[PDB]
Amino acid sequence: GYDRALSIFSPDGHIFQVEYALEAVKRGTCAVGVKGKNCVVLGCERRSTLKLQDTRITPSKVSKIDSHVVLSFSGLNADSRILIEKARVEAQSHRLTLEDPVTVEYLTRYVAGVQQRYTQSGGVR
Amino acid sequence: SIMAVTFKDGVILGADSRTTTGAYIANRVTDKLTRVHDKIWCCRSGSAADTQAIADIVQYHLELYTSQYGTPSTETAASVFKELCYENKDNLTAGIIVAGYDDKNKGEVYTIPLGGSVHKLPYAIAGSGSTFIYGYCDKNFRENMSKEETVDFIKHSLSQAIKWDGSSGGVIRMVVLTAAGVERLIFYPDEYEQL
Amino acid sequence: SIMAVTFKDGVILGADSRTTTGAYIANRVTDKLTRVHDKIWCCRSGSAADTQAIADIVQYHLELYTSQYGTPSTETAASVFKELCYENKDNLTAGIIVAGYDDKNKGEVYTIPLGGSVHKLPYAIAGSGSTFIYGYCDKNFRENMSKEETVDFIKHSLSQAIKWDGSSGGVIRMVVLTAAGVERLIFYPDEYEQL
Amino acid sequence: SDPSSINGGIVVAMTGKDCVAIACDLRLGSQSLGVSNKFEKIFHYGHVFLGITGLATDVTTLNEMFRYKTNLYKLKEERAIEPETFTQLVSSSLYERRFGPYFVGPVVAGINSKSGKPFIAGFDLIGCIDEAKDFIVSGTASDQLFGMCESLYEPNLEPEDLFETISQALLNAADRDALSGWGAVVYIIKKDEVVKRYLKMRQD
Amino acid sequence: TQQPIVTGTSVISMKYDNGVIIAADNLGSYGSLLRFNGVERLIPVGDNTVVGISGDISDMQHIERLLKDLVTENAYDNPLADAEEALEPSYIFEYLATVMYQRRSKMNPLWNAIIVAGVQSNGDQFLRYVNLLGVTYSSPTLATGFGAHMANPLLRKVVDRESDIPKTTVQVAEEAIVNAMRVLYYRDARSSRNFSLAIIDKNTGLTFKKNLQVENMKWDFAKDIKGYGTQKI
Amino acid sequence: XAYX
Amino acid sequence: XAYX
Amino acid sequence: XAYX
Amino acid sequence: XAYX
Amino acid sequence: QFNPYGDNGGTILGIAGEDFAVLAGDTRNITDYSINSRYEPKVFDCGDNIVMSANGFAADGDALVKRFKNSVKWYHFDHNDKKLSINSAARNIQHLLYGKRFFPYYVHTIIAGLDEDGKGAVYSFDPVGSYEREQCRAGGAAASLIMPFLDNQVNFKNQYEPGTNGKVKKPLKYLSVEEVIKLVRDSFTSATERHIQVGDGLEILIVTKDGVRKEFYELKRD
Amino acid sequence: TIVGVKFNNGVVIAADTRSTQGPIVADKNCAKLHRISPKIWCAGAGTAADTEAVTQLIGSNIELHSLYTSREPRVVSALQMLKQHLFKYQGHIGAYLIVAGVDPTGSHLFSIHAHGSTDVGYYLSLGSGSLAAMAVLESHWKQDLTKEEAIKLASDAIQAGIWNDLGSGSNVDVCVMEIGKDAEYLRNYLTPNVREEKQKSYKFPRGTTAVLKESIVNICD
Amino acid sequence: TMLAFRFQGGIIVAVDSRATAGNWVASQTVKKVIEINPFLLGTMAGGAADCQFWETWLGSQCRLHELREKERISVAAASKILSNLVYQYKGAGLSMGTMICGYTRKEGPTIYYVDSDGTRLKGDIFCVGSGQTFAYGVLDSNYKWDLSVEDALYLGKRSILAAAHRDAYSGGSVNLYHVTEDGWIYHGNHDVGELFWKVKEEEGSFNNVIG
Amino acid sequence: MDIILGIRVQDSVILASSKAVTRGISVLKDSDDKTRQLSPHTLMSFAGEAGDTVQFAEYIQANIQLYSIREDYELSPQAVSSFVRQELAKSIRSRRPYQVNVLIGGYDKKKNKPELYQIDYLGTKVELPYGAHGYSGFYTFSLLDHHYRPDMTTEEGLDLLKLCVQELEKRMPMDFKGVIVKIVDKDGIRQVDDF
Amino acid sequence: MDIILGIRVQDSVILASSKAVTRGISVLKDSDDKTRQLSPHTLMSFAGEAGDTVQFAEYIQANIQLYSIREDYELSPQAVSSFVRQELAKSIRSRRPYQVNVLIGGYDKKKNKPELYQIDYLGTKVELPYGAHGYSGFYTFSLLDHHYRPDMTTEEGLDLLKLCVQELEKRMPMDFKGVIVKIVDKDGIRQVDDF
Ligand SMILES: [Mg+2]
Ligand SMILES: [Mg+2]
Ligand SMILES: [Mg+2]
Ligand SMILES: [Mg+2]
Ligand SMILES: [Mg+2]
Ligand SMILES: [Mg+2]
Repeated sequence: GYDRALSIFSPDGHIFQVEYALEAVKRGTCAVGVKGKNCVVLGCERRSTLKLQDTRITPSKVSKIDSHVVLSFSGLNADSRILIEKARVEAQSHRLTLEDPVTVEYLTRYVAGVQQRYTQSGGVR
Repeated sequence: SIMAVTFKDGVILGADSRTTTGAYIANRVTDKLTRVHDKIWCCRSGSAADTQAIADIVQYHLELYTSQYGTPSTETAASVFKELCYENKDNLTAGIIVAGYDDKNKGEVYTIPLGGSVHKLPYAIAGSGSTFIYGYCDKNFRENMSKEETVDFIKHSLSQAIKWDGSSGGVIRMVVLTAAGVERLIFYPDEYEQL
Repeated sequence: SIMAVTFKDGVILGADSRTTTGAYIANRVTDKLTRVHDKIWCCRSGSAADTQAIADIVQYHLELYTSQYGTPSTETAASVFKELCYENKDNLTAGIIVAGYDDKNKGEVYTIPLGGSVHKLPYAIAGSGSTFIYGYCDKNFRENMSKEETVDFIKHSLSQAIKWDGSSGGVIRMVVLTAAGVERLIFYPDEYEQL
Repeated sequence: SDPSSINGGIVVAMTGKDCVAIACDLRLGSQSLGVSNKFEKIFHYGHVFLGITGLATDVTTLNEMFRYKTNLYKLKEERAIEPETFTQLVSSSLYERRFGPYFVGPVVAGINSKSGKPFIAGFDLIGCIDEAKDFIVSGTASDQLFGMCESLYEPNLEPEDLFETISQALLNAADRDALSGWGAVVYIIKKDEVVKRYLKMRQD
Repeated sequence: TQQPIVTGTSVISMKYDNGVIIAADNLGSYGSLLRFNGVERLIPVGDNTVVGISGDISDMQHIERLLKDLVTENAYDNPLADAEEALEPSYIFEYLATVMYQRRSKMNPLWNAIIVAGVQSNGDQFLRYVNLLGVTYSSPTLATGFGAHMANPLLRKVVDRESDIPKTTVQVAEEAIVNAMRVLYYRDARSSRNFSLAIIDKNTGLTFKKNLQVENMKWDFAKDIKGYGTQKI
Repeated sequence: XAYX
Repeated sequence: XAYX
Repeated sequence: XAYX
Repeated sequence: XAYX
Repeated sequence: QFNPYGDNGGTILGIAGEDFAVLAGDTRNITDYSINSRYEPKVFDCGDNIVMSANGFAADGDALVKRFKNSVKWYHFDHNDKKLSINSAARNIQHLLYGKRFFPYYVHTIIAGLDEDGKGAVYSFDPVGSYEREQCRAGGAAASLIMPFLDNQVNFKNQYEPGTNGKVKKPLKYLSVEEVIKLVRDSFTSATERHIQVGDGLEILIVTKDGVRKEFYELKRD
Repeated sequence: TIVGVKFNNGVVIAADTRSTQGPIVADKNCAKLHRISPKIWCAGAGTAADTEAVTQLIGSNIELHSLYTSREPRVVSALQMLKQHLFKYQGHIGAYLIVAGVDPTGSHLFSIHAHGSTDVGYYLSLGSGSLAAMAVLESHWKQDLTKEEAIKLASDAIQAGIWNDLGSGSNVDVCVMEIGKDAEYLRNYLTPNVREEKQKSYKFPRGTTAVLKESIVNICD
Repeated sequence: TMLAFRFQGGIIVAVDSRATAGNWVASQTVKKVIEINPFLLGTMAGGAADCQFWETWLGSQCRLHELREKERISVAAASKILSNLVYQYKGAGLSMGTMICGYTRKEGPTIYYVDSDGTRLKGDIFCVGSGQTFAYGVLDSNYKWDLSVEDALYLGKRSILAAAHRDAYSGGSVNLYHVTEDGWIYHGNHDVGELFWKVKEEEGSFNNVIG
Repeated sequence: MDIILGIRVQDSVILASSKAVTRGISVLKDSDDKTRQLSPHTLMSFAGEAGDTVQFAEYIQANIQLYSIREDYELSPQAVSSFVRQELAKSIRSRRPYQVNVLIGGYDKKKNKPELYQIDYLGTKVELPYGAHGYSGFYTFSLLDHHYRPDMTTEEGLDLLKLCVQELEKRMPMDFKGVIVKIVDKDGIRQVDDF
Repeated sequence: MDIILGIRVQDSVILASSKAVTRGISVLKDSDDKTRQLSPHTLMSFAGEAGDTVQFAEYIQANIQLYSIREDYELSPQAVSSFVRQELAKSIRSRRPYQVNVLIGGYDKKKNKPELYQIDYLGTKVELPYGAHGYSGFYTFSLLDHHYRPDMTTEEGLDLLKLCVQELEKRMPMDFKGVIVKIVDKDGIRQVDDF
């Protein structure tokens, strides 16, 4: 198996691969979250250099993880699918063992844990 | 390990003296040569209890035969043994060699295996230790041997049977049946082991 | 019925030619003497398939030994046999006699029973038919026999083993291992039966 | 399906100074289920006492059988049977059923009316006589009773002292057996008076 | 799961004032067939330990190789291999005892009963038993198979407890062993007349005696025994 | 079991 | 399977 | 069971 | 193992 | 077929006092009807004022004691030479035993010592690791003989105050070390009489705050 | 553990006094030395009831035979009757006996197995402790033993069983059957297993046991 | 014998204290209730070791939950950790009959039956063990939702006494527990030795027994 | 067959007996009377092996009826129970034993007392205040231990019996299709039609 | 577990499932719901080995719910049944197979048709107008063969179902403590509270 430590410290105490991953996020289309008194709203930018698009079938920017939790993102679209899939599986796995849907804090903590694991695992960016 | 051998002057019976209950020797000086009549003896192999009960009944039958019809033939003795062994084959584990001396028929040997079949032979071997001396006995047996030759033949034969068979050992008892009468012989380990 | 006998000039292997599937003789001209090396042969008894698979692996091991370290000792050959037989004792039914000729060690015989134990002997007998010639072989075997004496000893011994064992028969194959080289001998029923 | 441990129960007998004691529990069950807390296992034929443990149908059968035999004995002999003689009768009767036996552990107890000697004996289900100076034990807590009797017992106890020793031997043995207990009875036997006491024990 | 094929019978041993004695016959039985008569079942390890093995001979030959290999391994990078860091009986035993219990725990045992007899560096007598189950015990007298039933009773008349060991000489102890070996020849159907005997003394060291024979045997009384009861002739 |  |  |  |  | 288990017989007994605890066991080791050793100890000092015995199949018993002694050693290394409390030792042994739930140690295990309040403590285990603290426990071949006697003499079961109409029980009280050893010796002599696998010798290990003392007594050798 | 030893002018048999049920000692002082006739005694091993029952049955039939023939009973008669009985039951009567005694024919020593096989010998041992006993007999037995030597050898062979065999224990019973003399039965000839003084008396204070009911039992008519 | 029933005033949980090795009485002083946390109880029926070991382990998993999630585990989630564990060992020969009893805000008073063959049931009344039927008999015939805390405690105690009496493999003592919104309360150890005679006299029941 | 109960009260004996006759996965009948009147003041309920139950009940009934005619006198419940026990005690050591459990409820006219006897197929007799056979006991015994009093009326006994049937209908796995209840008192045997 | 029925009518699928959970001689629970909702318009009833049933049902439920979230789309009853069959078809050749029988009642919103699938633990799938698992079929199938019509209403289907439960309550040996009935139609899944 490919073992290479891609995410490593630099003399100044930075992990460049993690910081360069943030640059990919900065390149991504804008996403905004605003929570009101009795609701949360997720707003998402869609770049208009793409005309002749089919908006029926094109992957939507906001994804349902469960019937009560949603996930929007900024950065690499292909990468986001892997986090969404894992989050959706953990959502059903939680319902199966705890007999209760995930809290938003728990689902976040899981997704954040996955992201962290890829910053000190060999062979992965 | 038991055998009976016919020769010029009559017949000789030979046997080891070992009785086993598993790997334990219950009796190392057993007498496996039993007198059913004056000059008709038998070699007992298999269940000690079965062969004992049979030999006792045969001794009774031949004693009653003698009272009415005089001295029975060795063939008659073998027939009585067969009749018990064959008709009770399902409940018996007895391999018996019958050997006797008539004045007309001289020395005779009848072997009765497990089945209860009868086989009249010049010589017979039987018991667990007999398997190891089929080769030796077949190569060395001759008809019309002398007494001393026959004693040596049995002594050497049982010596080997005892050497290889763990179920056989102790002393070699022999019983000589001739016109002269009945002679008991014994041979101790210190003699036969170093043959 | 199989045996290997050391003598003055080296060692001789002997075997019957009978292969049985129950009471049916599948092969009456079987060659049970197998060459694992130029002057190291083995006698196979037990499962034909097991002894065949073992002998093939040993032949491979000694061929690879020869390529690296030159001619292996008879003891080395026996050790390879033992290693296979002992480590796979639960899945094997093989009783093998290993016999070889060195120029230093002359004729040597190693017997490997079912367990996978090794026993170096002056002569060795094995197989179903060996039980009937323990008495004969022990009484007739001498050390430093001539070639002709040793051939007669094996011929007479296997003759008796064949006579009594239903699982043994056909021809008597023999293989002579001396400094002179390797000599194959065969003896047909019409000769050995009437010994 | 072990006949000796379906119904459960125990009997113990002891000797004292010019006296004997025999005691039994009162339980009758069907394995785990307790059915009766009134099932006495000690009977008497004149001055000879018999306790029987094991399969309850055979306990009842043997009581009825020995009552039958001791009644005919008395009519013909014109005297009550003695413990030594009765012991032999029990042994005979059991061995008569050698290859189809009563699944019981009987215990004879009594004083010989002629000699005045205290007598106890135990049997296996096949009739082997176990005579003893000190004590006899029988039942599903025989191991427990052996351990209690062997430690508590001392020779030449007075009836009042002997009562305490046998009572404690039975109770503490019964409380370590699932199939024994549910009440207990103790017979204190003197030459010409017999006291029967029901013990208070835990009912589990 | 095994079944033993070629087997060795009783191994008997006892302690005396200065050391230990161990003995075992030279037979390799193949069931009821007394097949091999030149088998050594006492294997010395150094000059201060003898391992007596009964049971499966193929497994015994494996243990021989392990002990032979143990001596080699101990000598590696060991300047005191023939001095302070020489193999002790206690070390050799614990090794085998470890192996035996591991093999039983893998349901593939070495089908053997082993007695390790020796003398420790401080002069103390070592005698301990281990078998295919990994069961271990020590006693003034130890014996395997029939030896346990027939030898131990005779050897325990000499050394019944610990306090009897200083009172037992090598002459008395050896006599008891040789007597026990005779009794086993009388009564064990898988025994031979020929046996080996080893003495490990804290003064005279290891004395290994080969090609011993059972002698002074009582057979004479056999001549007087007839039939099984009523037979007079 | 007794049983040459 | 065949099996001297 | 009783049974030296 | 013991085992209400 | 190979049977990996055997029965080495013998019997063991643990009693707890106020400021002490005893763990006694006979020194007889047997297989079938043969005596292997008249003196083969099976009650061990494991350190930290813990005494332990694993009676039944000696090979499994020795293996367990060996593993626990090793457990105590590594507890010191990993936790700054901290003393292993009897309650902690008990829980540790549960995990050793249950670690072989599907190929058990064929042993009734007993340990004895002092709790963290200095008071006498006895813990008893089944082969698969179920454990319980008690004042009193017998284990092994003659457990069924001894245990009901202990119930009567230690915990005063079925014993009522004379003249109280069986209404007032005999009051529970701690026994002196002298009184406990009397009960142990009488327990084993009684067990020796009626159990064939019990006899030869009796070895008692007494545990006080001062350490571990031993006492040995002859038993009948038949 | 039961033994039989022949000597100069007769025969001696001996036995231990332990009865077992599994690992439990049922009887610590039972008698395995049985009388068939005044001068024919039997040592019994195996199923305790079977050894007692078969010894009494043959003993009864021997007494009736002795009265019928106006002759002292012979050991070979007891041997023949026992073995034919045991054989008939194909070992299902688990009696292993050492038959010994003196009769007009002389002194005799036989063994009988449950299946109905009989042996002859100068020294015999049967039971679980037979190997411990036979080891002693094979070590110390010789031709032309005296009475006092035979008793010593016999009791020594039983002691081997008591100490080394778990199936045997307690005391040594001996019976000496000498020619021309009355057979002497030595019940508890040796008692080397006396229980040591207990550490404590477990005599309870009176009233310790709780009682629900008291009642006088009527044993009279 | 062990029971656990739901009622007006929370949950009653009562167990016996007898351990059996066949017909051998191993112990009369066994603790068959494990206190997992102030609001969670576990009853142990079946293999003495199987129940003890895995319910102690369950308590470790419940502790790790409230460390990770900063919130006391639900009775449902606690019961399902144990049921999912034993289900992995199904066929291996684990013996476990267990009732997980406790109170939480979201659930209220809840009882979960969990056995070694993987069964997991929510329910108001459960009786488990060799004497389960004897306890059911008394409990069912006297059970009402509107029982007082005093009456409910007694019925639980009396139901065990009933089984302790009849079932040979039940007895020793009764261990009582009450579970409220505030958590569980221990209501003492009751020796059947004294409790039986006390109940017989005061209640006038157990007429089968020689008084 | 399956459920048979019995309760002895002050002045009567009440027997409850299940009405279901099941074979395989089919309830063949739901109105079966599992009882026979032995004499005017003695009733026997039965449960066990199919065929055996009725064959045994009717055989006992015939024998008691024969006794009644011969002596012109009714046997006491105690006497009938002892007779029944002896028949089952014989049965258990027969070639094919009766596999039948019975309750005998009777009113002794001489003593003016109700009597309930529980006898299993082994011939194990006990007199009880309340009895049951099969799995029924495992529920009813503990329930009756609680609620039963010795001085209860017949009406109190029927209510106590209703409590048992309710508990069995709740917790028993099998549908036993209710019970036929019968009362035995000084005035003889009568059936409760509405239960 | 034991009784699970299914009836597909004109516009709905009706599943009846027994409420009894029995272990040994005790009915532990009499209100058990032996069903899981896989999707808004798909219901699966189950019966078989204790533990396996719920473990399998919840595992399927989790997988279908995961699919629904991923694709934001409900799988057709046909698609769900095929998925369930494949899981059981895998299971049967596992080390320890799921011993669970299931009925899958669903309303296909694309076809506007009710669908009933019967799948046993082997993975044997069939679409049926009416289905049952266990001994239930041996009564209901012949009854439905007679009374069932394909164009029946939901109310007619419930009356037809009442006829089945009545027949089972009459002839089934075991008390299954009635049934929970659930209807699957265009408007989703609802439970009948009064049956
Ligand atoms: Mg020999
Ligand atoms: Mg009890
Ligand atoms: Mg003892
Ligand atoms: Mg109870
Ligand atoms: Mg139980
Ligand atoms: Mg199908």
